[PDB]
Amino acid sequence: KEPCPPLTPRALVGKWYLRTTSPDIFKQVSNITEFYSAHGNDYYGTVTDYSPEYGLEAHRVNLTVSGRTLKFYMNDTHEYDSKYEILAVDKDYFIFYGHPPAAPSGLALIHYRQSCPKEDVIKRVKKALKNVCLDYKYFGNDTSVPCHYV
Ligand SMILES: *[C@@H]1O[C@H](CO)[C@@H](O)[C@H](O)[C@H]1NC(C)=O
Ligand SMILES: *[C@@H]1O[C@H](CO)[C@@H](O)[C@H](O)[C@H]1NC(C)=O
Ligand SMILES: *[C@@H]1O[C@H](CO)[C@@H](O)[C@H](O)[C@H]1NC(C)=O
Repeated sequence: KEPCPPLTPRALVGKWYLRTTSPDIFKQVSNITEFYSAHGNDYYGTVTDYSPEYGLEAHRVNLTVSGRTLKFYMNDTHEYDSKYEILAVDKDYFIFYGHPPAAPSGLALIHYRQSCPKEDVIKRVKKALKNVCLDYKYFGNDTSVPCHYV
């Protein structure tokens, strides 16, 4: 579903885990960690992930930021290369939406500071998604990350 959209400098600086998407991408990919550095108003970074075909891998990335849109470019796989709009941004999480080749009709992505986001964060994420006409129950999550015992 297309949202109804509503970025300070340096807000994506740091380590993030991409644990939730709509539609779900986590049958094709897992364990996505990102590290972003700020370069004035842009970012350059590393993503690491597990791939069924490549195993544990890394990508160099550039975020070229232009108001509320940005263009994500990766070095060696172009399937997630797109303009992304920021839907929500917080201390603990950020949400963006784009239309890469992997998901031409729309891909929403939630990145979190924590590896296993708790109820404190998940309640904010849900309210955030409702303010932009999306709904958390249509998101899939990274069920290969162990976040609970048994
Ligand atoms: C998951 O990602 C981290 C890198 O953030 C890595 O250290 C670890 O090996 C990975 N686990 C699996 C099972 O891929
Ligand atoms: C893309 O960039 C990363 C990080 O610098 C590098 O480790 C990775 O292997 C590159 N991919 C290829 C196919 O060269
Ligand atoms: C996946 O979802 C459930 C709740 O929907 C949560 O308890 C679990 O930790 C989540 N996995 C993540 C975010 O890694």
